[PDB]
Amino acid sequence: SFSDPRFDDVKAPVDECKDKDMTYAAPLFVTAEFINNNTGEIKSQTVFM
Amino acid sequence: ERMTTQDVEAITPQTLINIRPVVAAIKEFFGTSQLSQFMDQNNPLSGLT
Amino acid sequence: IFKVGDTVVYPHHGAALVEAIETRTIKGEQKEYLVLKVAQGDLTVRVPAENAEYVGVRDVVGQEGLDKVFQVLRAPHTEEPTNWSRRYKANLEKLASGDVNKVAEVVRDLWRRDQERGLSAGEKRMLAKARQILVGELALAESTDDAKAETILDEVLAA
Repeated sequence: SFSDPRFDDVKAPVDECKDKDMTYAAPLFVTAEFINNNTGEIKSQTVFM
Repeated sequence: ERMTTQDVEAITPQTLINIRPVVAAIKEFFGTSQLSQFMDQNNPLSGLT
Repeated sequence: IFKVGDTVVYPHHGAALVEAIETRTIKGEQKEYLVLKVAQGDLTVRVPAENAEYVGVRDVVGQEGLDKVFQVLRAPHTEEPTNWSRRYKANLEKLASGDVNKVAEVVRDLWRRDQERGLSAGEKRMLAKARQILVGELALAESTDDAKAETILDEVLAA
């Protein structure tokens, strides 16, 4: 399963990205969740998307 | 696919999720698509328009 | 059997800290889950205490344990199948067992190999994962500080 999209801040400002040819972006963090039915667990993380 | 071939009681969403086809789709949208157009700014009016 | 704050060991992820005994019900049945997190993968696992031993969570290993595997780590005579594919699948299953004796066998065999030959990328990763989980296990077994446990494990390999 997936839940809760969440950003960080941007990694570099506008003018610095435009100068150094970086794409002005920001990371996606998604709380994933793996569940086994037969034994019964949850496997929750924060996956860099 | 790898929900089956991976062995149970060993795996986690860090080992399941592949973010490489996700990031590739965004990069091939913003690059090389006929709606991701090049910003036509020879004056503020065309920049707005 | 399980209390809060216990540095309990869990396959394949090494030792872990229990955080709470969760009463998260399912189908009107308040199972006694236990939120349990490791440091490496940054993941939190909830397991019912009934089948906790069926999934195989297990207490931190005492002293008989240390020399037991040491003795396994200081065990001579160990040889393997000649084709390395059988070797790889066999000790892969040995690491998949997660038993401390078998993990110690795997790391000392692979240490005797790469000390001798210089092996492989896959076999190097095979050593690295097993070394990491075994070092975390002994570093919370004797409770002696991951880097210091690395140093004493490098001490016992040369024998």
